[PDB]
Amino acid sequence: VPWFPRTIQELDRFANQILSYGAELDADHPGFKDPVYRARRKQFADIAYNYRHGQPIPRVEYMEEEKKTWGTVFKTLKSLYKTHACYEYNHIFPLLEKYCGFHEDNIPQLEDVSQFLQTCTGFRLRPVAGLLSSRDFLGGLAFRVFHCTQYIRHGSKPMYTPEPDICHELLGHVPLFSDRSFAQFSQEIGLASLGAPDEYIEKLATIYWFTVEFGLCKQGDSIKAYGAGLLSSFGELQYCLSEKPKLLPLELEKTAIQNYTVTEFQPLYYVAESFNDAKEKVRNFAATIPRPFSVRYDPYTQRIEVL
Ligand SMILES: C[C@H](O)[C@H](O)C1=Nc2c(nc(N)[nH]c2=O)NC1
Ligand SMILES: [Fe+3]
Repeated sequence: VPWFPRTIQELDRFANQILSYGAELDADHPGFKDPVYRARRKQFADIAYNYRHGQPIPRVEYMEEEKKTWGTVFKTLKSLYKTHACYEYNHIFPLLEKYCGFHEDNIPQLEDVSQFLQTCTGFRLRPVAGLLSSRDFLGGLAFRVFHCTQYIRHGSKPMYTPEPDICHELLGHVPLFSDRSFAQFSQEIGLASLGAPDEYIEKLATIYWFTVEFGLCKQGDSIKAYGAGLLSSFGELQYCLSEKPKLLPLELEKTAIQNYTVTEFQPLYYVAESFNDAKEKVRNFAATIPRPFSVRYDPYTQRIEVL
């Protein structure tokens, strides 16, 4: 059985296991030829590297150029939310603007966003350097911990990022983690991953892809976006609710093995009935994963109980 954290503090073992040679080092990355950007990214990476569970997340003074990039992303995406985003998203967005500084001229600090999430559903953020393995990333969800990037995409291409960046974390993920039902759903994915065989970790990562990242959900007689990948992509958010893509009901035995690529708009999306239902489906799917035990998270002591 693969090792897995049993206490929320044990998530600290993660920072010592990310891909050390990240996307920003690639020749085609938007900021590759910019040495200031490179040092700026290493600076955020260092903050994540020295972070330890329990500490407040360091505040960072963003530069005028970074604030501009965020402003561009914020304003163009905001125009789509009232009509394309699920109810849960629009319900919390005003509070985020009011209490977390979500505005075109201000990049929210992760500590404030984390405290806000903790008050809503007990979810918290932890700054992360680069890409964690799926096992470690999903594992954190079992503790209602979301590993979040703090850096921003290069200013030369505000509408493009080959990786998650702070605009994607805050405008895409954070609002759904504010909802109790979604929080419980995400956590169920994380619980399923604890000690699971690598082959199932990949199946759960695919389920995660088709829900948390690119999920569509029923809302009364309508359909809305809730996946963070869609909610932070201006082009795909509009495309996903048009007649072009194919839509199928969320069905984990099929979803878990569906192939996808991360470079074009998704040709197929899965539609959840609701977060409680997706949660139930994950729970059932998790029972099929060969694990010599069951797991339960105890929020009172922040430890995972193994049986
Ligand atoms: C999205 C994919 O299916 C999978 O769950 C992962 N997501 C992420 C990851 N690592 C980071 N840093 N951020 C993510 O959003 N590793 C694996
Ligand atoms: Fe994401």
